[PDB]
Amino acid sequence: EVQLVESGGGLVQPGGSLRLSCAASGFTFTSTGISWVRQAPGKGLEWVGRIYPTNGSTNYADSVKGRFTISADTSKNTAYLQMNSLRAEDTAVYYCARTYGIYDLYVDYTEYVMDYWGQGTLVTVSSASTKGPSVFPLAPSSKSTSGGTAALGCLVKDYFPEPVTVSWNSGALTSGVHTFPAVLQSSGLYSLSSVVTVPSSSLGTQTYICNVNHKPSNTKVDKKVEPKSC
Amino acid sequence: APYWTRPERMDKKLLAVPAANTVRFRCPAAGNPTPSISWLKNGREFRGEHRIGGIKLRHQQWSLVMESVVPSDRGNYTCVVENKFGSIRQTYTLDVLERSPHRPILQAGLPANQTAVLGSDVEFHCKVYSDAQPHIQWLKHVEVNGSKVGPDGTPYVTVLKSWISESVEADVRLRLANVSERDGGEYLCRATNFIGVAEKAFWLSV
Amino acid sequence: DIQMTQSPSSLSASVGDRVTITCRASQDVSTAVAWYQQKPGKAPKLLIYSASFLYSGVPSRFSGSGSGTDFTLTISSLQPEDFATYYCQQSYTTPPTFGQGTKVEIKRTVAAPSVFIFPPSDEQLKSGTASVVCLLNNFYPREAKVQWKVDNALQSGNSQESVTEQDSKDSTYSLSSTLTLSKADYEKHKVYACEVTHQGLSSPVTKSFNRGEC
Ligand SMILES: *[C@@H]1O[C@H](CO)[C@@H](O)[C@H](O)[C@H]1NC(C)=O
Repeated sequence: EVQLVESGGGLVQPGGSLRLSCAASGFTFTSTGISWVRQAPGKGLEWVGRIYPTNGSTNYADSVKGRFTISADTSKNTAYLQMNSLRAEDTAVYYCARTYGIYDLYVDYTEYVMDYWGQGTLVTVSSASTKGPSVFPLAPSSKSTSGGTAALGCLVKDYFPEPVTVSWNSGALTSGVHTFPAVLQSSGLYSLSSVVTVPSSSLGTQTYICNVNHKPSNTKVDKKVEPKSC
Repeated sequence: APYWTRPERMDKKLLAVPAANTVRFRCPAAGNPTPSISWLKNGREFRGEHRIGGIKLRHQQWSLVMESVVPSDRGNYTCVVENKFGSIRQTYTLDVLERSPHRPILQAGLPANQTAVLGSDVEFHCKVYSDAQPHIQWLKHVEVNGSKVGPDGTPYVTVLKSWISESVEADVRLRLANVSERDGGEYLCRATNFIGVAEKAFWLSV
Repeated sequence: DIQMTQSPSSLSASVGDRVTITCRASQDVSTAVAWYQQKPGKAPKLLIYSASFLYSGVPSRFSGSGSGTDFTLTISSLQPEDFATYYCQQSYTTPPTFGQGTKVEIKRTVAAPSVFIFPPSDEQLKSGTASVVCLLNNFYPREAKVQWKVDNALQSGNSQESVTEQDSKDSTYSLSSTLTLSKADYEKHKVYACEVTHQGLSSPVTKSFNRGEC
């Protein structure tokens, strides 16, 4: 098993530059290649380019030519993606992959196979500043109670960039938890909700707290959720 | 009786492949009845058990596949295609290209040689570069009974830490927590690969 | 470039089923086709190369066939760990190109949503903004229609929906619809309702509240 770790992802303004790195394990870096492929949020896979072997030549997707460059340092077993003149549509999870070739005299091509991929790194291209979320309670009520069960949650509103993580009672409450994917609001900021269904008899005797972490802004918020008095 | 379905594609016989890539040989043939295909390496029968990694055989596609090629795969590979009415064969010559490895190269932490007070933390650092997979060990010179050496060549040593690096570069660390008099002595970062051994010494005095 | 067209874009199946996914090249790619599996939040994993060759360590229930322009991936007997998205890819030329994916999801029985409505928090409201959240919890299948009405007028263009992946325990979906209004606009009205249409319901269900009321 070759393992690859991508780093260097983050928020960058349109027209800006960013360099990603891809550190590979193993001892065959020099005789094989590295490919980069991206995945725009909620979308499919798009090949960005390849260096093959890692001390060899490069090829790029048309959408990236003249703007992105791939290189590698064979003494470090590290490949790089230099991204210049970035656009909003370059927003994506970027993967690197170990790439080998299938050599065969019968055919006029060498099949390239991308077998081991890294965990990915998120590149966001926007004019938006980094911004921590507001966190509001979605209070349990009679309008959120059915059978012996009550729904409650937290609205995590107006943050940038992705991602946010949400936990309940510091990870103790995991049953019946639903945390929705983020949507991009008309403001250009992200919002999501996290909800949980609990016995409505537990309301009163049990405390419910959503723990919200937004790494990009180093924001950490805890919010107790309880019924509204009246 | 057997024939090549594309005899023109059968002119090429010599293939060079860099190590760790995959090789496929094909001998696409026809006949009535449809012939057998078997594979020889250097004129002897060739089976999965003859290389580590094995082989992938695909008779319907007249193919032999060898994943992750290494220098020991170099040689001649013949398909023998046969029915009751006849025989044909094709021999490929495979070269595999690989860089030669070297002994590990070590780099000490700049503090190494150290001194510390009772109860404090000490950390030794050792950067290991190795183009072939190394076994990395932190060792300590001990004394079984006035044996700052042993009836041989052979300073006595115990192993504090051991791992096999997954990468060509490793930053290996030894942490000695809450140090006592006991913890004073000579420490070794050792790295051993196929080709050989390197080591660096580190001293502690408490 | 060479275009790879996958079908179907999605399918629902049970453990034990035989599954067949197809991939069609816009032009001849010989056998230079790979198949990948991807799970949510994870990197793709290689299953098959050269159309029909199983990558080492991949279960033998997976197989591929095809040549030229038509390729198929078959899972002989689907296992719980096989629910994922599957992508074909050609590397006959440069650039290599991917198909658009096939999501294999878990079949289960019809389940009506439990529908809950949340007014804006007093905490949010003080700041000049109002989010109203309608929750459709634990339903199957995924298809559902949610409409907002404010003092009985149908709203349009002021809500956004988000849906979870199939639940880890019960294979259901949950969905949020969030209506966004200014504080001023929120205070100009009394009744807030979300109306839900789903297969598990013989007629639409309405959940509502009256602003500032208990
Ligand atoms: C392979 O075949 C060539 C040509 O006949 C010969 O010169 C060579 O020595 C053979 N190699 C081995 C390893 O037998």
